[PDB]
Amino acid sequence: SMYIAIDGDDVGRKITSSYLSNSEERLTYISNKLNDTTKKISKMLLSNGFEIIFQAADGVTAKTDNEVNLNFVFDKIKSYSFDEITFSAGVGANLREAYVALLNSKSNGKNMISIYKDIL
Amino acid sequence: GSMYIAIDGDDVGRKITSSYLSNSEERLTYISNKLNDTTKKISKMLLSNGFEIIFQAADGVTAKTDNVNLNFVFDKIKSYSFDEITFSAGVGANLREAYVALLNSKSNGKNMISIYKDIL
Amino acid sequence: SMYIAIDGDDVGRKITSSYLSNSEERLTYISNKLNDTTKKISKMLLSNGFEIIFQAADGVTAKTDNVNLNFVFDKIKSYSFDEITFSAGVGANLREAYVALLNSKSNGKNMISIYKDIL
Amino acid sequence: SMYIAIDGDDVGRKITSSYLSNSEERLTYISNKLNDTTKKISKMLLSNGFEIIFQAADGVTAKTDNEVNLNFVFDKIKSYSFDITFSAGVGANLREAYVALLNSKSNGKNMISIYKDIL
Ligand SMILES: Nc1ncnc2c1ncn2[C@@H]1O[C@H](COP(=O)(O)CP(=O)(O)OP(=O)(O)O)[C@@H](O)[C@H]1O
Ligand SMILES: [Mg+2]
Ligand SMILES: [Mg+2]
Ligand SMILES: [Mg+2]
Ligand SMILES: [Mg+2]
Ligand SMILES: [Mg+2]
Ligand SMILES: [Mg+2]
Ligand SMILES: [Mg+2]
Ligand SMILES: [Mg+2]
Repeated sequence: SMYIAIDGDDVGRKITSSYLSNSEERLTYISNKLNDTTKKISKMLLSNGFEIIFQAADGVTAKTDNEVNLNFVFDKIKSYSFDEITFSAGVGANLREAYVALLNSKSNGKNMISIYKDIL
Repeated sequence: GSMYIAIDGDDVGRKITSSYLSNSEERLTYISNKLNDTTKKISKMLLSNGFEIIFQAADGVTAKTDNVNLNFVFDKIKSYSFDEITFSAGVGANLREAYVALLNSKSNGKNMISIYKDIL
Repeated sequence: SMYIAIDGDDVGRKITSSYLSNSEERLTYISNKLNDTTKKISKMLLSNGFEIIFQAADGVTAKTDNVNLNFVFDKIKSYSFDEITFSAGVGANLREAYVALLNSKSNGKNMISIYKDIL
Repeated sequence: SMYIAIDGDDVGRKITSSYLSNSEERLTYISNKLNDTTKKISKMLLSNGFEIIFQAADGVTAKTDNEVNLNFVFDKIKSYSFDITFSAGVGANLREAYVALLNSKSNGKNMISIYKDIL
């Protein structure tokens, strides 16, 4: 079993910027683009034998017992970024390891994938 | 004029992180689904009271109206609370004021609604 | 061999409240009291055979090769002031203690967690 | 009367990286180098007639009733960056300086914002 956790990089900053500048359009644009992006990632993971566990905000968590090419999967994730919003990912044997792996990515540059085993 | 309101869930990530660290896919997918259902009921209620939805993603909902009883709208929002998840609200004459009012509600306890003109 | 990661609960919220309300006195007190509390936490840990690895902000991270974890955290609970409490995480290395801290943060507040107990 | 709120940019990311990699050295270096940076920011604000209101964690908040050259003040803050930058907000009260700091934090950081210029 493989668990992967994906989350947008520094998304709250762009949302806070829209509020402070009183820009309904950019705030609405961001919200729509995020929802559309999380849909693409979720349907991409489904096409590669993943089971969607979580799909809300700017993150998507899925699992799978089939063989997967993380290089191809995360390559697709990076291809879904818009403006300067990237996505980080963490892989592990369970939910905890995937979450801890995601923390490692978002704390070492973001826009990257971290495999829990490679953190030890 | 146009009044704005920013609604956001209280300590939403803490329940989510707890699900990851405990390897509870049940509690995780539940929070994800119930969050999407709750924000849809919040916007639906807002549309029914003369509001225009500006943002409806993650655990928050932002809207504006040119027409409103805040105790009514906030009680409706607080009636949609599920499990240990409450909602805070911020109101102002623009997005910036509504945002700072939301920050006010989340810093002085939670499950409350603040009006920007009342913080000055 | 044993790492402990202590951190204050919801400190940024009480600081933000002082800003939005223009409460200089409360903000200064939070700064003073926070620095004194972390100092108290370190000396208490130094008295119990701990080596301080980290003492700044709203937390203290230390390790020990020798302890009364229950008594240690009980004084940590007592060091709370105003609306600010403290959580802690214990593990065999820095990663485990940190993950244990996040476990305490995500499961309430003013609680201590042991990494081997969350597995 | 002027208020200025200063806070380090993306400090927890380097602290989290230290925990997850079991690097007591990096965690110690970060904690020490930051405390030396805030005190350096504080001494610089003192020399310019500021009254320190808050000095804890990665933040430094002060006020002053004298005219100030913010460009020089902030350029000095940028000179204190190591490896880690600092953004700041200015205003006539704590609330305005805080909102100004939020503006700098969500518009690229490593910058200074004045409340009256954001409106
Ligand atoms: N000079 C400095 N030295 C050591 N740590 C510093 C520091 N400056 C900032 N830190 C960081 O300051 C932050 C303190 O607040 P945080 O713990 O992050 C959120 P909080 O509101 O205080 O409570 P929470 O952790 O329960 O959410 C820490 O993340 C710490 O990494
Ligand atoms: Mg994100
Ligand atoms: Mg997210
Ligand atoms: Mg929320
Ligand atoms: Mg939110
Ligand atoms: Mg804290
Ligand atoms: Mg802390
Ligand atoms: Mg900071
Ligand atoms: Mg800070």
